Amino acid sequence: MKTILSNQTVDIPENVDISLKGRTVIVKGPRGTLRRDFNHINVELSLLGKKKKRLRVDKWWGNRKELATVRTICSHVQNMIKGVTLGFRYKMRSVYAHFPINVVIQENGSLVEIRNFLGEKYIRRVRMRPGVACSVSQAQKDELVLEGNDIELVSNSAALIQQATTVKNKDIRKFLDGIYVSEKGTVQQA
Amino acid sequence: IIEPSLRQLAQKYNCDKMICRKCYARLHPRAVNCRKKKCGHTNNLRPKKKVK
Amino acid sequence: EIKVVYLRCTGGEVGATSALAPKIGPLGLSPKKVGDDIAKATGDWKGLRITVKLTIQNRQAQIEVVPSASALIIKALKEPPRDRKKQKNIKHSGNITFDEIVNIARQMRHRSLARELSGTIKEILGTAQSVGCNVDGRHPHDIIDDINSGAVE
Amino acid sequence: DRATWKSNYFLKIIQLLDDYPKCFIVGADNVGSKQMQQIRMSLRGKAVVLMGKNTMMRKAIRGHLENNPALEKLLPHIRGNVGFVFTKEDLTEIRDMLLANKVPAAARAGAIAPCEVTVPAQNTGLGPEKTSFFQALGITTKISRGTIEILSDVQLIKTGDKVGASEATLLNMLNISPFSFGLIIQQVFDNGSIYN
Amino acid sequence: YQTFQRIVENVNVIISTYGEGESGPMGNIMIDPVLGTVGFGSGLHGWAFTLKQFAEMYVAKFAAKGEGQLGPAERAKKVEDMMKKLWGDRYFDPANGKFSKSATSPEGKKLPRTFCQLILDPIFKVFDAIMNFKKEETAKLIEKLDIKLDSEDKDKEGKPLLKAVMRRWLP
RNA sequence: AGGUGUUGGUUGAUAUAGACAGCAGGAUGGUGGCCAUGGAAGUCGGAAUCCGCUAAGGAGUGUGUAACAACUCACCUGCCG
Repeated sequence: MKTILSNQTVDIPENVDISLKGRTVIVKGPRGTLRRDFNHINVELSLLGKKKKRLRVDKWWGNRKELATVRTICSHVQNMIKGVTLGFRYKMRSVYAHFPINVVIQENGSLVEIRNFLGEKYIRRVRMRPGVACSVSQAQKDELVLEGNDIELVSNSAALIQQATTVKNKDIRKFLDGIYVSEKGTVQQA
Repeated sequence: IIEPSLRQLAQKYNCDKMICRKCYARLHPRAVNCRKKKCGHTNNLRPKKKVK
Repeated sequence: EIKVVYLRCTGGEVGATSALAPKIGPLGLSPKKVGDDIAKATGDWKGLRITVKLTIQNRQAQIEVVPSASALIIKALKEPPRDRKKQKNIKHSGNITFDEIVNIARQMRHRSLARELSGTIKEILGTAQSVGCNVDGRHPHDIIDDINSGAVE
Repeated sequence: DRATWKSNYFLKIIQLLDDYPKCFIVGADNVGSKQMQQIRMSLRGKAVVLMGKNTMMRKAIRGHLENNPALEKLLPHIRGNVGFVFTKEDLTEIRDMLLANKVPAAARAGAIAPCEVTVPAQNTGLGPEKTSFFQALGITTKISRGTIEILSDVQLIKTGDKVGASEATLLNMLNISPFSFGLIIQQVFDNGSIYN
Repeated sequence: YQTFQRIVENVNVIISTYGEGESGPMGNIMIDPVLGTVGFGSGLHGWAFTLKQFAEMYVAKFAAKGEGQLGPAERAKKVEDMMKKLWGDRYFDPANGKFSKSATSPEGKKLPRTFCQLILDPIFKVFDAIMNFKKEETAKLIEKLDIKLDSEDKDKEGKPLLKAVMRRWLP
């Protein structure tokens, strides 16, 4: 049946200041600004209390299928707040069997010249997402640090260079090659 | 010729997946049913034959 | 150099179904002589496979009779020497002598890995029902007979 | 079943608390069943070690508050892994014997190590194995006359360092048990008086 | 270096396994890179070498001497000491100047291996310079290494030039 | 044939003496219980399926070994409820 009320309060800190207008909020803090629209889910927001200490969300008279979509938006908001305050640092390494994968960055952290992928003369130019700053760091064999604000953009920039290495219609059990994500965390320590 | 930890990391994403019987869909190995309409959510699964 | 190894020999009949080659191979002494010495030292067992310990010295190994659970029970249930072809259902059943039970439990107390004679008698009679027998009754009767009526030393 | 066993545990705790008004509180961390049996080989009958659910301990102490008021401060001392040791022999000897009878064993790959892993300068005493498991971790191994000897005593796992899976195989190959796992005493209860 | 050390160790395991003559019936039949048994080279271009040529070469540059070529003497003992110190964990760094037994630096820094720095590092530099075609590097490189070129190989560059330089440098 | 698609009944219990999650620790000695088998210990077969010992460890759930070795689980403990 239609459950009348299922609230979920969010205890935002003082450094994260928001100001809602309908279903569009703005998030500021130490670094990075992120905006996202919330017109599609059609819920009610309530920013209560003096000096804006906590947020409240409502979903009036929704069934079992519609109440399941309420908790995940809170997780997306918490991931956005974590990306504004701390950030997202994705570290990942390269795996090769015989032919090494020549990885170098071009156009100030927005293009990767992938060369010599398992003896193939074809090259790839996987462009990064806008906002994500790739950096090939030192003291390792292959180490590409990805840094940015939004979790969707950073994970998409990770997924493009992760699944760019595809072997077309061969034995993936024997051919074990590809660049994959190993480490995930934040930019600054909490 | 290859690092064993990075080899198992490559096994985690690609190879270690359950395979459906009817439609042979690639599924995560913590599933009870399939995720395809073409099979009809077949509960019967099989582990992928690993390399020896 | 002291090495301890187990040999599960048949003892009584000629056991061809065995694989004891890598044990005393690179040492130099023949394993057939060791198996014949174990089969001679058994003598009255004649039916069972016993993991006999070998205290291997510098010259030759020594013979130590290992008290097993089921093997001493089927030894107490005495039998004539049977055929070499080894027909199935060789497990015997009858009346085990309580003095023989005490004589086995004294060797178990010399082994010393249980309660003061009570856990030893109970762990012998627990294997006795797994083999299949009765000492004037089965193991639920033996638990009653051990409490306040058995010769607890 | 379990419903009779839960009620029998109340009879066990009331019998032990009526028999022995003196106890030791211990904590068992990562101990094996064979290690606990080797502890009971010494402390078989004179020291009874009892364990159970902490809420059932709390209900048992709330029940014993009506009978004996001397069992008062046992409620805030139940923290973490609490185990009772019922004995009426001595207070100063058993606290040394529990430190003495710790059983040595190897460390598991995944848990933290309490002590430092040290490899003494001694040959393996076997055939020549590979050096990929030893030289990759940091210990330099010079090969001289078949058996591989260790020259530099390089400590791999420190106090609090995470034990890896590749470095756990070399300890099993060398058959070295430097650690000493066992229970740690936390509180001492001596006739209505908790000392530490 | 560790890969070829594991290869030499596997060959030594094979010798110790199937050795019917163990240390005196046959002799010291174990493979040793110090004596000059392990041969490094590639016959596709033509260059191949042992340790004895570099043990003879580097003692003239650092630091003494010519001079008394005959005979089985201090010069040969210095060449044998050089080929002994090239193999093994004997680190070297030009900021220290002299030799060092410890793996760590006295100042608290990393010490490179001498088999890396003296041998494989200029080989990597000459392969890098020839494959990247840098004339300002290779002119002073030929002037340093004394490469005798008196033909059209000055104009001919690339893989035949690399093959000619390697065959002239290490027969 | 069905489908953790969704809406509704019945039975069976665990439960503030703290069940369901979720994260860790052992997962024992007699014993390698016996017959047979080239090996049966837990891993080709057939009957037993019990004790000392607890809080608990199955004559051992599964992966893997020629038999072992290695790893994992039910039953049992520490944290939250």
